[PDB]
Amino acid sequence: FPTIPLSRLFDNAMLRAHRLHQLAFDTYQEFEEAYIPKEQKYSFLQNPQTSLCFSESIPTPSNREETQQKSNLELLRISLLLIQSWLEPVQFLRSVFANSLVYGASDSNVYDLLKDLEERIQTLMGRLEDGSPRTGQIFKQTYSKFDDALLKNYGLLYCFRKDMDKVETFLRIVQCRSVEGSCGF
Amino acid sequence: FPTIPLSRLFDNAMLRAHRLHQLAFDTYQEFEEAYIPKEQKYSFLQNPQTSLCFSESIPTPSNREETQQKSNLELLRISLLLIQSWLEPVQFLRSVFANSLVYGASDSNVYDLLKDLEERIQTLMGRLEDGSPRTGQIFKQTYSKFDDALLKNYGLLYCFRKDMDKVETFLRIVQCRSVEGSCGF
Amino acid sequence: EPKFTKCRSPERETFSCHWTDPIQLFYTRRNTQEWTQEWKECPDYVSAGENSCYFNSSFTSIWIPYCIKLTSNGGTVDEKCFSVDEIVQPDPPIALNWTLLNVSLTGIHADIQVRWEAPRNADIQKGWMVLEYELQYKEVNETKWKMMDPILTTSVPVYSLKVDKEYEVRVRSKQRNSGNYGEFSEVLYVTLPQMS
Amino acid sequence: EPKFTKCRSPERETFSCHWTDPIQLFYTRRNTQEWTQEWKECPDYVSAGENSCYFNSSFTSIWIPYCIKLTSNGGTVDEKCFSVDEIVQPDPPIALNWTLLNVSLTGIHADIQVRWEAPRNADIQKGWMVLEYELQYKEVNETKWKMMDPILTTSVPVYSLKVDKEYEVRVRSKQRNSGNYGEFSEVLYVTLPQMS
Repeated sequence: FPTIPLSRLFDNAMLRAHRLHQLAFDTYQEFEEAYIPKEQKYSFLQNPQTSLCFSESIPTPSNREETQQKSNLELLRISLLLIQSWLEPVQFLRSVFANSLVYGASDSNVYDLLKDLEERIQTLMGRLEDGSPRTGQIFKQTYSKFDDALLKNYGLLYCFRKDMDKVETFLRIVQCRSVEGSCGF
Repeated sequence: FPTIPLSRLFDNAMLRAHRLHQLAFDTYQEFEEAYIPKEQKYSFLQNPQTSLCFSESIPTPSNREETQQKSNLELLRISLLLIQSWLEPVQFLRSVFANSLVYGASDSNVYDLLKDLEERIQTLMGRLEDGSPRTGQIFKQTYSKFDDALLKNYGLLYCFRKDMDKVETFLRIVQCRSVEGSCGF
Repeated sequence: EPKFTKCRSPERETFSCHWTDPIQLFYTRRNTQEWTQEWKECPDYVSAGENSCYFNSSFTSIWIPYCIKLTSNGGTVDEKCFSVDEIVQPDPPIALNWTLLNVSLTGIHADIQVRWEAPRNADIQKGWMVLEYELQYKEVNETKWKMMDPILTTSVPVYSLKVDKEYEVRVRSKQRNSGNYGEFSEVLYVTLPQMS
Repeated sequence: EPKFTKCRSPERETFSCHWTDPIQLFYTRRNTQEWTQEWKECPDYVSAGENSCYFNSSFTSIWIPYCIKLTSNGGTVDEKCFSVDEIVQPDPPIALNWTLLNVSLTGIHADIQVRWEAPRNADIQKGWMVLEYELQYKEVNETKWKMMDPILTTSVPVYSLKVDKEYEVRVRSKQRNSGNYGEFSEVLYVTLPQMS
């Protein structure tokens, strides 16, 4: 037989990721402009001993071009992983979320939101498995793990947001070139 | 200097004609299905001594193709005329209109609606005068004049409608090819 | 006795008459003052199918009256008189599509935008035809259609769709200032993202 | 003392920083573990204008941190640290258009449909950028703007426009999940048919 349209699995994955991201983004924004002035931002960033995140060991691309030469499987392997990496860590952010003012910010609500999207991607990997040789290094790599507070937290918030954008961006690069007319005219 | 956009004179002429037509059409429909069964329709039509209208002496085209090779001026000369022809005759229909059930049916309301659109076209002739040699026969011809009741009336109603469609159709053929993007994509 | 069923003009450029089940049909059109009416038989009993006669562009004219009749042995089973212009009934718009217009946060509700194209035979690019369209939609498991006022463009939003259900959408055209509405388009099934 | 004014990325592909009025600027980006940061000077003080430095695609990367500073004789007038991804601010949509959606009979009111295109540099065709747009309109002789919720498509209707007046319309974009909104588009003046 041929193959069933994936435009429902994508619309359902792409909503979920877009949500995780919209959550990540707003909580960061909130935290940052209460306990982190430009002062602490640059210091933090200037010190990879704070600006560097655990999820930077699973090699992602860094610009349209390099990313637009990544086989579908590949892109979906990377996003599967970033999602898994944040599976435990989110545990922490918990209060921050359930202490924020975003309708939907909560440790649980997010964990489930991550376990949900996680299953969604594997499924597309099985189906939307677009040629791409399932034999490579990123394919052989498991996810990533995590080890004052104010900083520590804003550090995680920095990376959650950084990463959720990666995930949400890699999916759409798959969506557009797999479900025609979806990023239409 | 160059020339000012005609997309407002056209939107204003094309609304007016579309109205006259929508008036003509509906009153006909109404009259016809009260005092004229298929019986009388075919008889009438079969007899040009009833089916023929005065406004058929000013030579109009009769199919897309023949009409799409009519110079702008030309098309606008013909429509100017059909509008003028119906200037007096409408006098009659008066009751029919002010006896109908169409919000806007009335002898006066229509006369003015005809005197209005009439001025509108001459103006476009002056402006939208698109090359076209103002020297020809239709250009040398004035309009047309008019001489039981049930029939007589439905005969006029038949022609008003027939003609208002001609007018409204010739304008748009001018609109589209003169105001770009107006019949868009 | 074969009787006329329908005559329709999809684009005001050509027309065809059909009937119910040798039956032949004759035509005549007012070629000017009185009728030339040398009653000619159908010029095409094939192009349009069984029990049909096809009048292409060269046998077609607008605003000029036509008379028609399908004879039989010692017969005349149906006489018909009309005029092409008042017999238009354009084809269904096609290439229907939809996409989220506004992601409704919690779920429950959602807004989308349906889009389509004018059927291919209608000269709307140059003025021969102006078209109004009408769209209708409903949840797949209900028989009553939600009707929407006729818009003049090839796209429009349909708001408040409950996300917890599948809907269907169909549209149909009609040249302005003519009673016709051809057939509806192919149905467009709408399934939303839901849950997030 | 020249201080930074703005850094913006129109399409997440290249960026440029500008400042107020020799001032030179230096940059360094986290090339992996720690910074290579051999502080390099601006690679282009021209492409983007006066008091600007242009970073094309080859000096551009997303999700990798950047630090910048414009030095002077015995100086450092402004230090800045950011990351390209959080500095996007797309160009204004363009090619605005409108047409009647529904002829409001009596007049008084009218509904139209505004349309436009995504700016040319944003790769929305292949996924690099998703864009939300925002449109606003008002009668030409009033200063307050009517604001409309952000739609996700390049067209939308604006209803109940009073026909007895001229209106104006403008739209602006912003990539999803980023605070930016570039400049508004060129204004679109709306004049309706009126009277019939």
